[PDB]
Amino acid sequence: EVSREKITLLRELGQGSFGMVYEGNARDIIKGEAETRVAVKTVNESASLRERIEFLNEASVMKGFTCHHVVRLLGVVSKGQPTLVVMELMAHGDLKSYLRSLRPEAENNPGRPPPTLQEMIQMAAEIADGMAYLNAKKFVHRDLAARNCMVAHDFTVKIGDFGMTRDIYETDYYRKGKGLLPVRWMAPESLKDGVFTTSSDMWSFGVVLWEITSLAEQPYQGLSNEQVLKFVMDGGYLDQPDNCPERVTDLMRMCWQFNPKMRPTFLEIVNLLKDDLHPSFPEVSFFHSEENK
Ligand SMILES: NCc1ccc(-c2cnc3[nH]cc(-c4cccc(NC(=O)Nc5ccccc5Oc5ccccc5)c4)c3c2)cc1
Repeated sequence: EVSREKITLLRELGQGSFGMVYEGNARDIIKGEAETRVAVKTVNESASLRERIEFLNEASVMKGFTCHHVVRLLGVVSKGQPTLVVMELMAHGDLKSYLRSLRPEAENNPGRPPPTLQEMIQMAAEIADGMAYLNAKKFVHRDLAARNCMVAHDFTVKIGDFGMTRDIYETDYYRKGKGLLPVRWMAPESLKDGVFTTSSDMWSFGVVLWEITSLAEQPYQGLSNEQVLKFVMDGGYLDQPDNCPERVTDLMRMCWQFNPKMRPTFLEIVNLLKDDLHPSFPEVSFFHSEENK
């Protein structure tokens, strides 16, 4: 809960799911910082009752999340209108857009090579650590994908959720049968039964890794949405991208076990990668913290 005068919207970052996301300046929201650049989530004038409820619900649920590898909620301006949901600025935006920019051909190439093996390991652990935290909170993401991971100024990757209705990744969703669903990221049991669990999140994590190593190509490229449903439910999974490191490939195969109970947990992933991460990882991670029991 934050005073309205402590927040100033500066510019549009882009359309969120039910409203515009702004970049703003926040006064005295973090201890030791007189100012902080922030992202500010708002709700459209054309948003429905159901959507406002989801918007506010998200803010409320995120009040209980504190993790270095999950996009943080800093505060809410809720007194009067409009509701401003203030969050940490992730300067480099979503991982899909970022990965696609790293393509040699890409017109918005930021002037740096594709991700190295060590950068891939670091990303993987950070994503897995954020998910491990969320799982400890009995949260199931339901839409884990590179497009929902976010990249900070220092290139730390964190779990986010833009929702499903951004125009830029429309084709990442299919209106199966009902509601929009990220079918190319979904576990076979989720496609069949409609159930989402931490284990189906793990499946999606496998797909995120595939995205990282393929610079965010479309999963099951040569298959239509209907074909993907049938392919995955019958035991199909993705092929390995070209020049994919063996270590990352091995993780993918763990994530894509048909039986969800054969898949690893997010804590197990971090445990596999822990030794090769940045020295700061133990000082910030959920995995190494007292909270992890
Ligand atoms: N393409 C230009 C651009 C670049 C950056 C951003 C940007 C930058 N920094 C940001 N910080 C936070 C956001 C943002 C924007 C919209 C929605 C959200 N929401 C979440 O990420 N929430 C979330 C995080 C982790 C797990 C789940 C989450 O959602 C739910 C939580 C509880 C219940 C239901 C959902 C963040 C942003 C955009 C936007 C556009």
